[PDB]
Amino acid sequence: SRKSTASSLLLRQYRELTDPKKAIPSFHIELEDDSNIFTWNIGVMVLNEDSIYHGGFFKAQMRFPEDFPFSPPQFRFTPAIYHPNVYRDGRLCISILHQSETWSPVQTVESVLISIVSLLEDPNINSPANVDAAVDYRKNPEQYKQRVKMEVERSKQDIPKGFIMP
Ligand SMILES: [Zn+2]
Ligand SMILES: [Zn+2]
Ligand SMILES: [Zn+2]
Ligand SMILES: [Zn+2]
Repeated sequence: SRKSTASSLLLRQYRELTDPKKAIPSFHIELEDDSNIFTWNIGVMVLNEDSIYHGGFFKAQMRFPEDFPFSPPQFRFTPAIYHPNVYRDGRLCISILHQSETWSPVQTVESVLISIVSLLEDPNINSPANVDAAVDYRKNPEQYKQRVKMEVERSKQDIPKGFIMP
């Protein structure tokens, strides 16, 4: 009921983010089991040539509550990546997904995803989920860069067969 309303709202956004003319090339969107509208498997791409993340295909899972959009989704990198705002188990800590800028019911999946790729490139080192990565980011940029490069290379193993990287 609230679940029914949430599922219709999520389907509308899913269709926008997967319709050939509305899709955003940075984000490859699928549903869990090709049918669960409340759990999306997302491939995050960093199209900015400047980024140490460029060329990766970072798999993640976005889980939506049954009262969406009145509560935020959760977002987990699968596998975890080395980033100041990513917990060791892959959970992303980002202000737009905190209740109650924090989450609001006018936020969309598109706005969250945009915020996430922005945070990849510009981490919040003042509120770090991974203090090791936060320290490396500012004090050991070459160490940080080499760790991210390794993870970029690892991530290419998750590019689905047939998928055409943007
Ligand atoms: Zn796909
Ligand atoms: Zn390129
Ligand atoms: Zn948090
Ligand atoms: Zn270190």
